[PDB]
Amino acid sequence: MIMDKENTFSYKQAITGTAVSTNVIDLGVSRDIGKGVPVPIIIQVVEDFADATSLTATLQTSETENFSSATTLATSGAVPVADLTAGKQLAVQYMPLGTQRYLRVNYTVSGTATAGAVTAGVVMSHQQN
Amino acid sequence: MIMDKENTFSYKQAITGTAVSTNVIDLGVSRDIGKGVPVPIIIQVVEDFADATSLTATLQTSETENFSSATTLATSGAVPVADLTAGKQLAVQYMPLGTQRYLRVNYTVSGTATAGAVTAGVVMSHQQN
Amino acid sequence: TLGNTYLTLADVQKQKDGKGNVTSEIIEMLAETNPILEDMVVMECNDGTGHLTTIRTGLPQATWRRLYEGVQPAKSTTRQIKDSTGTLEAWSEVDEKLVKLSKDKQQLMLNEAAAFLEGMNQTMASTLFYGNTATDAVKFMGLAPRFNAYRAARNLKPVDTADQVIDAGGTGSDLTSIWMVVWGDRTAHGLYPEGTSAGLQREYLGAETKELGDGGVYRVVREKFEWDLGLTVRDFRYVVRIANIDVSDLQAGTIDIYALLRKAYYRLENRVITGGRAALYCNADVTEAMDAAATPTSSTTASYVRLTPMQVDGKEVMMYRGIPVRECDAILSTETAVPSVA
Amino acid sequence: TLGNTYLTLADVQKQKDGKGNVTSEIIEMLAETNPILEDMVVMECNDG
Repeated sequence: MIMDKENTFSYKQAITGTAVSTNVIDLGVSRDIGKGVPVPIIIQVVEDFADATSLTATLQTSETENFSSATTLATSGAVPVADLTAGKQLAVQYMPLGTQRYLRVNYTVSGTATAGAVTAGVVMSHQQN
Repeated sequence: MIMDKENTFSYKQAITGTAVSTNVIDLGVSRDIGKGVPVPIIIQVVEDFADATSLTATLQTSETENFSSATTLATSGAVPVADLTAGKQLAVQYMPLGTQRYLRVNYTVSGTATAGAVTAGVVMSHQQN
Repeated sequence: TLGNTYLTLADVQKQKDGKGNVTSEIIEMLAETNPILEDMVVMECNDGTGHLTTIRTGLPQATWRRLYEGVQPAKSTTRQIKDSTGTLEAWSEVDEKLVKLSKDKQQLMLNEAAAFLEGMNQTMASTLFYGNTATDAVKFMGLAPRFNAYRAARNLKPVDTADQVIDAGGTGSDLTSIWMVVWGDRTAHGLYPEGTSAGLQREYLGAETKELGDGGVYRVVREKFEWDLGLTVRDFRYVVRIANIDVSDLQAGTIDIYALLRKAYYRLENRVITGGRAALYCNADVTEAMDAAATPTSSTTASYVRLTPMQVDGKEVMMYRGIPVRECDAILSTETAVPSVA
Repeated sequence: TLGNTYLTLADVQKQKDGKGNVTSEIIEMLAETNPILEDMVVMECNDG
């Protein structure tokens, strides 16, 4: 993979607590980029989770820097910690449709965590097996 | 949309009342699809709907021909009644990862409508606009 | 329990004449004029997975650089939208012995070929003008479903698909629309899928065998007609639509057809500057209204045209503003009430 | 945050056809016509 810096939501972000993503990719124009030729994305969990219980991994999109009202484009559900190992993908392969203005990832966690990290972001080409 | 029989979940299937896809795909062996080359699918509503509260078109897979081991590859979610309109792509643009021997489409509707139809399957080139 | 599978004795007989030969003249009262099938451009889809188009949806915002000050670079923010094809195909087995028996082989086969060709042309035009995959799955996308929403309070030039539809009245069952499609390469064209031959195809397969399910066997001859295309309006800037035309009011003249037409050709905003071949499609009823407005009888209230005594007949409307107005038997006068985009 | 400043990878993916080559024919859909800059007369200030 040749995943790069700019269009990347989080780089090895712990989000051990109930945090959110840091690099909110913002686009001035509502391109809704998923249309036509696809764009691969990952929300692959990069390092294991110790004492969490659920890792709802929404892909909230909104129309303001601060996500006053956000819209969900991909939610992984209440994934139990038994699967939050390295390489555990948490959404669809390619870019979804409906990216209105802004894009930030939520990390609602049931309870806190003592370990856990992710590398959500856009990738030039997926890695499989 | 260049649909095709022998690779179609359901052709013009009516949705009214809880039911599954009329046709269940069978890929010979339990090998994978979503990986590698993208495979577009459209579980899309064709004809409008009625008093039914919601709809839950999920892409269930199972190793057995009859689906006793349910496995959600991708879910439409509880789409509200208002958005059950023609042309609504209810699930992911591309085929999710982890295809088993067989795949089905499960329609779980909150209540029963007097109208509603879906044509779901894999297309040669998903047509935008 | 049925006999309409193929051509039979009765059909060829009724296709004959009193002389005793297959006629070279069948009056096609179901024939139609379908000009859009002749004014369209067809180019191969050699882009893979259906033809793709690259809209530009933003441009940099340069800065006045006072000396010794830095300028932060920006980028061209593009966007993509792809299109797909859709195939039509018809077949005909005519019991090779039967066509052998009828004296005029070529004339009979030509009659059937013309019948199939005209029917498929009608279907092509109808779905080119109204085919909406969002309700029929397999078909391609026509110009109507891509525009079925109008900007109520139009904004000047934020050109969106809802910014190219002018509405006036409608809201009944007499609604119809008028079209303005620029037929050019980077305007709109017909995609035949890669490898697929261009345009309405025809394959005289010749003699076959037609093995039955009970051991029966007899020769047949099969002629196959195939056609697939997609219209792929690459820049909706080159297309504008006027919808909700109340046919009742249109003939009664309550609605001003020419005011709407002038609101077009300016929302069109193209071929007034640059572009390629243009056209204007509307059924017979609309052109009748335009000719009425050109040479008015006791037409409602006002027409602002004076005529001479000899200038009371009126020609056909023909080229409007230099755009050849073509009449097409596909724009139905029973359209759907195109709604406001709100 | 951001992602709007430099030419990111997503845009490059968007600017190519399915064959894997960069698109020669890009629909502008935002170009404007302004002949003020065309018919205007301009000459060097050539003074203090």
